[PDB]
Amino acid sequence: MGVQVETISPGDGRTFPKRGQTCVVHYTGMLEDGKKFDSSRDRNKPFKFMLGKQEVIRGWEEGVAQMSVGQRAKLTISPDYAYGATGHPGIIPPHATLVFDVELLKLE
Repeated sequence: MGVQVETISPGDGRTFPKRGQTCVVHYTGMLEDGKKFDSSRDRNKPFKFMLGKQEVIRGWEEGVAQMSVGQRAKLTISPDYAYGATGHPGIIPPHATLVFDVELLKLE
């Protein structure tokens, strides 16, 4: 499958990221069993990426583009939109479905 976006808290419902904009997000990344492997919240510093430059997994590019500013959403991402068959040794196993809790704080 692709990426599924499920709302946790609504945003403004009007402002969606366009290609080339910088998205400022807080996120927590979990394996499908619920094990956390990465979180900007634990570092207390938001994560920024430019939409359309493939600095993040494909599931993020397509998923965050469906969020409005201020929204918190749960992204469920199949391995082809993620780290695939290879995964990431010792962090992400092969063929891993990933779950992301993502809050879109602002656009720059």
